[PDB]
Amino acid sequence: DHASMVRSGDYYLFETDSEE
Amino acid sequence: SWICVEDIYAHIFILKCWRESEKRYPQPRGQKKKKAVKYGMGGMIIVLLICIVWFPLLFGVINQPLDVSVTITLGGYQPIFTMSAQQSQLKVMDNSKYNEFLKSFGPNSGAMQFLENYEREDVTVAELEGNSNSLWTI
Amino acid sequence: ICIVWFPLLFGVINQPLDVSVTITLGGYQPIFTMSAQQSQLKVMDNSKYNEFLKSFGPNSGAMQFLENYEREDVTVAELEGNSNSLWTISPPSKQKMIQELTDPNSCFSVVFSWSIQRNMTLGAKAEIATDKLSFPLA
Amino acid sequence: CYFVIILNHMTSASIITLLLPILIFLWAMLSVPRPSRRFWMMAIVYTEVAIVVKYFFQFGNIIGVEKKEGYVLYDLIQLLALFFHRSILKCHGLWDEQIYVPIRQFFYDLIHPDYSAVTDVYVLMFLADTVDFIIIVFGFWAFGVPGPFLVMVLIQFGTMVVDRALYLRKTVLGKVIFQVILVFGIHFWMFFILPGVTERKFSQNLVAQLWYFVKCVYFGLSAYQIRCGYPTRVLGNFLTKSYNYVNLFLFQGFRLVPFLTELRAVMDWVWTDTTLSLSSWICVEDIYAHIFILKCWRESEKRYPQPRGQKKKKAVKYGMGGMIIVLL
Amino acid sequence: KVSPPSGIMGLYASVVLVIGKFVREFFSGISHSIMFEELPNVDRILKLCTDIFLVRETGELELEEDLYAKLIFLYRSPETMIKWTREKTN
Amino acid sequence: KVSPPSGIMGLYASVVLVIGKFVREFFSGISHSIMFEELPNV
Amino acid sequence: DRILKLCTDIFLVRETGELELEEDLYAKLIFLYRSPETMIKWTREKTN
Repeated sequence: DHASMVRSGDYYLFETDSEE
Repeated sequence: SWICVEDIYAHIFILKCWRESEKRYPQPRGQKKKKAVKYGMGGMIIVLLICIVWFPLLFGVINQPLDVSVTITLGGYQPIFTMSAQQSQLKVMDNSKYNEFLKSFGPNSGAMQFLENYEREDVTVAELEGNSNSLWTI
Repeated sequence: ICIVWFPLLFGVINQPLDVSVTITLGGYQPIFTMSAQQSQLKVMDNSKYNEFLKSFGPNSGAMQFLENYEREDVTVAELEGNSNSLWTISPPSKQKMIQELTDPNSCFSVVFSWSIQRNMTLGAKAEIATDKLSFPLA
Repeated sequence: CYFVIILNHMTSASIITLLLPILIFLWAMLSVPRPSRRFWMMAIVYTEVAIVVKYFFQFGNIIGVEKKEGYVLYDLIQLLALFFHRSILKCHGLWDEQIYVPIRQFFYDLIHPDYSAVTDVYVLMFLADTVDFIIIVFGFWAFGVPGPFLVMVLIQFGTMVVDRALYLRKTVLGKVIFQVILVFGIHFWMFFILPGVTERKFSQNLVAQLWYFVKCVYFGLSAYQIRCGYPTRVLGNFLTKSYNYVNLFLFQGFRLVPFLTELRAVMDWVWTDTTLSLSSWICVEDIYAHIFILKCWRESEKRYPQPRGQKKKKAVKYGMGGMIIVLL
Repeated sequence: KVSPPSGIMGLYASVVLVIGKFVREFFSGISHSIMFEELPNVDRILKLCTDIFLVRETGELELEEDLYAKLIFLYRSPETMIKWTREKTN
Repeated sequence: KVSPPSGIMGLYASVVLVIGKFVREFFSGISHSIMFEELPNV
Repeated sequence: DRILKLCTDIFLVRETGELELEEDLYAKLIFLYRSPETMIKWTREKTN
């Protein structure tokens, strides 16, 4: 769903990986 | 505290209304935003803006003289000549005579276009016959 | 209420000192002129003012028009008999008049006019009040 | 020769010196490699016929086809420039090389070319349009509270909006159609309506002359953009790729215009294939602008570091303080 | 040809500039008010406000104070508001 | 009876609307500034 | 630099036309601005 997925943010998006 | 509670309640209610709306009329995924609603909202904003800035920038009958009068005097004495005319010695220029008027200024350099602003009605003449009406009684 | 409302927050009787009438024929010297000052100016007697009030008894709808006034803001002006000044147009102007009266083609105008000079230590909007009417003749 | 013809037309409001620049803006600047010899020959013989005809009427109107006085200087310079161009084309190898079919084929190969040297010149077009807007708004003090300048600035705003619209969609047919409409509209409105209503002779209104000149410059820029083509990346902002004082100050000045930034965002959103509501678009643009300004300031403070808490230099402190004081 | 009978520019310019400044508020300060707009499943906060209103209607003011404290602390920390307004999918 | 001697509506309406907009700031954007007001032991 | 990176990726994806990635990145950015602590954790100095 558009409205369901547009707000599917959580902590695991901003991990300390920075995989370069 | 009362004002804070009322503000919170109003915003939460509006958000709840929008949530229920987007639940009742779902859209599958990121396909597009329908051109109809986009054009509608864009044109609405455009017309609103142009009405705010532009509409504040939005914002003859011919007559003939009934009486004419002339007075000539010498210094600070009683006028030597005075004469008035009304509706009889007031000649409206005959159409043919008005044409001879128009071409009479042929050899003129730059005063013809000055009179071309008028017609054969807003230009008349006033006759003043002979002697002065009143006496000269100094 | 002070912010929205307070921005929405925001006679002496006189008598005319001079009266004058002038009747003239077309564009010549006035045939009649007469002025009155403080002697031929009658203030209506109270009893006579009552006979004035009931004189318009059979009138339909002009009584309430005058009920706005009192027995002081309504006076009368007497003009005795002959004209004060003479009638001194030139004899050729006399001929011009008498011969411009005979022609049945054009018309001829008779115009009456009146002026009221009213001002004293008390100041008004305009010191002079003047108006005139014009007529053709049979 | 383009400029001399445009000047000859700006100095004389006749109808022949009007027929020629239309062909300039619709036929010359739209041929693919270079204007053909046919157009140059037609322009030469047209100037010849114009000079001959203007000569005859010296023996014996309301539109002002000719004044029949003074000189024919501009026609002479026009003819000399045309023959100069012809001669220097013949010096090289450029010279020497029922009616619906040719125009159809021409416009078809223009819209569907074998190859397209894509390039972006939209910023120059917008600069010309905003200079024209400055001229048309400062004309309020001098020429056409007045009536004509109102619809003038209205159609100017409309043409700028629809031009940005055409640019976003990267369409070419729309651009040529808009060019064809706009050239006729501007020319007819400027040389058949303006000089009459609340206006003296057009040859004496300097503001209208400069307006027409910059509008011809815009026409040329648009014709060039059509001739080359459109690239595939037309989304990024015009001045957000340097992170310098020039970019920061020009960006602040651009944001200082009252009704330009939000109008830009709305116009970009309404003609872009996206999936966000208007509120989300505005939020994204706001975030991007603030983050860009912060990035500029970070790069600045990186390039000109200061050791520690020694002081704030008295010069800049006094400058900013006095500036605030004089402003207040 | 007599025609029958038929400062403010400064006020116009001023009101236009003021309206422009007011319009800018819809585009320059939106990123600040994101913690209070993008909220799914606001049912719990609406529940809490309705309980506050109902308790105020009844007259048991102690529960009113407790619920108001809870709501204030909710709006006083974004992380617990995220934890409190999850989608609740089961 | 002569009495002795004794545009702005637009300015009034405009200033009233502006003052209303300013008053709204005390009621529409208060929930935002809660993280900086309800503070004990400052 | 990371937030500017995310915004540039949003713009580039919008230019291309793969709107699903646009939605994902917009969700990520919204959640970034929806919590200050993860924004602090996300905008560290990155000194090495």
